[PDB]
Amino acid sequence: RVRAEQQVASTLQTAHEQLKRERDAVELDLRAHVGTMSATLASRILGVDL
Amino acid sequence: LAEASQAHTKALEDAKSEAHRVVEEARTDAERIAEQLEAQADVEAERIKM
Repeated sequence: RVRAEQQVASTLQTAHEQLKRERDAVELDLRAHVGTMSATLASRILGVDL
Repeated sequence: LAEASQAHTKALEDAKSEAHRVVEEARTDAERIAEQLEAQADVEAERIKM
């Protein structure tokens, strides 16, 4: 039980940190589309392409 | 007296043999239990892994 515990705890820690690195490093690249999606949302809310 | 003297050792060897048989059966279902318990151990380990 403790063996199945220490291993899963260690890999959990190392995967949490790796996913943190994924998160911070992929956080801002998708903001290239936030402008155009805001634009299409405005177009939907107005009922015109503007 | 002669017949009681022979019956004593007769019952003695009979008890010896049957007791050896019983302790052999015990040493058998002992490792049976050991098998079952280590199986439960590994299945619990994999459960915690998942």
